[PDB]
Amino acid sequence: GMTEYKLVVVGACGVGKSALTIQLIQNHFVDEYDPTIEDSYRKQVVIDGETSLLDILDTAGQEEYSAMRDQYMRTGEGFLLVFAINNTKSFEDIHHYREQIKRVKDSEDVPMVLVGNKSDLPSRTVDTKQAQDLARSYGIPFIETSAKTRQGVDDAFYTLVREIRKHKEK
Ligand SMILES: *CCC(=O)N1CC[C@@H](C2=NC(=O)c3cc(-c4ccc(F)cc4F)ccc3C2)C1
Ligand SMILES: Nc1nc2c(ncn2[C@@H]2O[C@H](COP(=O)(O)OP(=O)(O)O)[C@@H](O)[C@H]2O)c(=O)[nH]1
Ligand SMILES: [Mg+2]
Repeated sequence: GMTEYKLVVVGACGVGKSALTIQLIQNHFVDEYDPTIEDSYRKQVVIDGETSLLDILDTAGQEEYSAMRDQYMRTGEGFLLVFAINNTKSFEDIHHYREQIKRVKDSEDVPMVLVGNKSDLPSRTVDTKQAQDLARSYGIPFIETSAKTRQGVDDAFYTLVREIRKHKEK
C-alpha cells in the first residue's frame, strides 16, 4: 500500500525552504524561486520500501497570521525547522517558529527535524555543535543539508517521515 504525509517547511526568508522543497519534488537545485510564493507540493517517493506520498507546504508570505497557512499548519503531521549555516539570525529565529507550531498544534509532541541548510558554503557562522545542542534541547533530530548539492535532502524529509511513523505508533 502507501501512506500520505502532510509536511511543513518553516524558517526565515532566504534559508532555502523553496530550494529544499524543489530538490525533493524535482531532484535539482533551483537557485531563483519567487521568495513570495507559498504553496503545497506533492511528490510520490519510496521510504524504507513503502510508497510514500509527501504533501509539503513551502512557507513564505509574511510573519503575520495567514488563515490558509494556519489551517494547513494545524493539520501538519511534521515540520522541518530550517536555518542557514551562514546566517546566525536564521538560527536564532528557530525558537520563534517552533513556539508558533506548539501554539497552533494542541501538543508539545509534534514531529520536527532541525535542518541546517547551505552546508556547501565556506562562510559558516553556526557551528554544527550549536545546532546539535538546540535539537537535543527540543528532543528532535538534526540534519545538515545542501539544497545546492542535494547533500542530506532525502535524509531531512525521510527522517521527518520516520519521526511521524514513531509518533503515530503512540
Ligand atoms: C523570503 C520570505 C520568506 O521565506 N519568509 C518571510 C516570512 C517567513 C516565515 N517563515 C515561516 O516559517 C513562518 C511560519 C509561520 C507559522 C505559522 C503557523 C504555525 F503553526 C507555525 C509557524 F511556524 C508563520 C509565519 C512564517 C513566516 C518566511
Ligand atoms: N549555496 C547554497 N545556496 C542555497 C542553498 N539553498 C538555497 N540557496 C540559495 O539561497 C537563496 C534563498 O533560497 P530560497 O529557496 O528562495 O529560500 P526561501 O526563502 O527559504 O524559500 C537563493 O539564492 C538560493 O539559490 C544551499 O543549500 N546552498
Ligand atoms: Mg521560498
